[PDB]
Amino acid sequence: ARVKGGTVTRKRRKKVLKLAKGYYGSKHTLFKSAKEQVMNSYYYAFRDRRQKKRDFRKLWIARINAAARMNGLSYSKLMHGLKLAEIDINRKMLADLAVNDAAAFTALAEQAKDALSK
Amino acid sequence: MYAIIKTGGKQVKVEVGQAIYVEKLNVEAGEKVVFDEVILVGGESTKVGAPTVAGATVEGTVEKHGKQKKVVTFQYKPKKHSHRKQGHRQPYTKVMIEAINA
Amino acid sequence: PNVALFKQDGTQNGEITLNEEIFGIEPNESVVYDAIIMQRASLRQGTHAVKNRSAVRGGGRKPWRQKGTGRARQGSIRSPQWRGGGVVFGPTPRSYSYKLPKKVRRLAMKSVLSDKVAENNLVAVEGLSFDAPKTKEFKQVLANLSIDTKVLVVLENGNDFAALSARNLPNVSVVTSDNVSVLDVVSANKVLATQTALTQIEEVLA
Amino acid sequence: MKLHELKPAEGSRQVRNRVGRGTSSGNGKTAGRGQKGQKARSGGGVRLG
RNA sequence: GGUGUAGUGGUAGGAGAGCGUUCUAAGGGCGUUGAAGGUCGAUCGUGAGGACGGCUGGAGCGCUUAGAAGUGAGAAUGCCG
RNA sequence: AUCCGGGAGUCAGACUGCGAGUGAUAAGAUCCGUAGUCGAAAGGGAAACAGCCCAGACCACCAGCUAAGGUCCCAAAAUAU
RNA sequence: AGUGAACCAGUACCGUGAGGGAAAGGUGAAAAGCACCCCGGAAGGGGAGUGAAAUAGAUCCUGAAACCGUGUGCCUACAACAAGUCAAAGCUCGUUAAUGAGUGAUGGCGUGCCUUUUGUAGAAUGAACCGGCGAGUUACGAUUGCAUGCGAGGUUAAGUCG
Repeated sequence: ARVKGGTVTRKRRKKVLKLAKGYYGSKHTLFKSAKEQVMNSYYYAFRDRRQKKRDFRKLWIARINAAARMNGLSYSKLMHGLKLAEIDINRKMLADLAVNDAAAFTALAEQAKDALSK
Repeated sequence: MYAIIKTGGKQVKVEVGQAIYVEKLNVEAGEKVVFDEVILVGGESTKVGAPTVAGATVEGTVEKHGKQKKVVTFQYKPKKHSHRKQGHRQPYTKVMIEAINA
Repeated sequence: PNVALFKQDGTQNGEITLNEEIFGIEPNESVVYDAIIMQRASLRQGTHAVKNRSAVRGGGRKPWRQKGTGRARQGSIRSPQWRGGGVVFGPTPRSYSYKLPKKVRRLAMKSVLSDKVAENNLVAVEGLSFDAPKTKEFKQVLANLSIDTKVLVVLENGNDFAALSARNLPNVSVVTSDNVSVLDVVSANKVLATQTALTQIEEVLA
Repeated sequence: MKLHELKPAEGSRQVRNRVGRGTSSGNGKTAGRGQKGQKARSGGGVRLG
């Protein structure tokens, strides 16, 4: 009882080629080229889910430094001041305030300045 | 009118009339929720309280339990003839906001 | 175990007490699975072959040289990887049949007839007589006893008019009482056995 | 027992192992034989004793 | 079923449990009011993989349970086109 | 941990502390002993870097604290006392 | 695939010779196989007709990929690029309806796949590309684990009827 290899390989290969839409040239049209490229993209995406969380933290931190130097402080002294006062705002909300509500950011910077005035 | 709340393991910015996505809650759709911990009540004048603002809550209604889009995590070691593949979809709940503390 | 008796049309002409060692003995289910599988693998005709490297009508010469030609070393026009070459490890003529020990054969026969009885699926009848072989009268008889499923008809002996009349009906199978197998009883929904044939089966299963 | 509901007894039949059918099964690419040597060849090995 | 606590990199290699192909049996189904195959889609599952809809196509094919295997391809300075 | 049984693979190692021989107390040299990493180990530091310093990836997050190493600009944090 | 050979095959073809040796199946239910006209030397094409269907027209069932073209939504002539991945304005659409789809200036990060190696991006090895084919099988013995029937016992071989 013989088993022809009819329509299984074409389905698997067309599933692979559909993931390669938008690539350059023979990297979206030939199966071997696309196979290798798709493997590399899997590697890159796993790597970059972890690197994302670092990039936004550096972005927030630099915006907060910029805002605080306008209120007579630097980033490190203002973070210490907020900790000595028991304030628990993220660096995300801090930067969001720094860009949207400058008066709220100044209220907070004054609390920090009074905390480390002791 | 602003409030900042601790939900999940993170913090969110909140407003009356707007809807928010959040980690899964253990509350069926249509029922009411109280977010106890408020970090800051902005708006016109800010209430910058040590960890939480004393006596402010935020009220809402759960609308929908869902799933995020799918993530694929695939892993291979070049030249070592081996790989392993795994999928994952993440739960969430959607909440509408009503009556920041009054 | 007592079964009711019928006539070619009628009613409850009493009952018939059958053996308890044959028709009432609590079937064993893996023994029946084994019997069915052995019998089905026993009907195969394993007549299949293919040609290996040395049977294909072909070449003993080395087709090109071993080196120099900028080629790949090849040994014959008939190698497994050449188009038109011979097959590596195909089907060969084989047997497919085996035997189970004698006590489990007998245990499976007893168990399958006893299962038929434990659900009022065996139907006993005094006699099946016919002056001519007529299919139409057999169908009337079959409806006389309200039988509407696949049925095994177990007959006695040179009751040849009945077997002729019961052929050709597409729900009906006919077997004599010296030739019942395990696969005949499992496939039918009911058994229609005559009183004579029932004692004759009790005589050989003992 | 009906011919459309067969079931062997538990533990009585096992499947089979097919070597040389991909990496993730556990036995692709050299099929359990290790790297090179007399024992990696077809018909390789030394006589008993 | 709850709840706690602990664990979950991996080549050679051992152990477990599954996905898909073709054919046999028994059962229950579909089809010119359009089967298989082909093409497109923004769909589902932890993986192999599974559906539903459009267009093409013109006569056969699924599903359940068990069985049997010429049962899975990217590489051999492989063979044919 | 020990005892009985089924199935293996390995018998080309490399560098870095430490302590010895051969060498010229030369070699990314060679041959032994003892500990680690690599082999079979991703992530941060060392410009780039198998084997050095920190640390062992089941998965999701636009949350938090630290290690080695750092804070004038490239490039996150003191133009600190 | 199955005979080397489903077809005018031990043929065409190759060799002084002995000898070696292929490729090549499918319109439609029925030839109803396109009368007549127009462009053109013809080939071929466009109407008109046959037919359920001609994009079933003889290179005739279905008609995949490589490869070659035509039309368009978005980008591109100061820029060093294993070609993607993560972040993201503008433009263009509107789906198995849901945390929608295509393209994308600009910014961070990043030396293919396989084999053999102490060790590889390797200036070590293989592959032009696409499709098909292409590798732990069976017979008879020996041993262990699991499963079933009998149990101080267990079991038949050749053969005879079927």
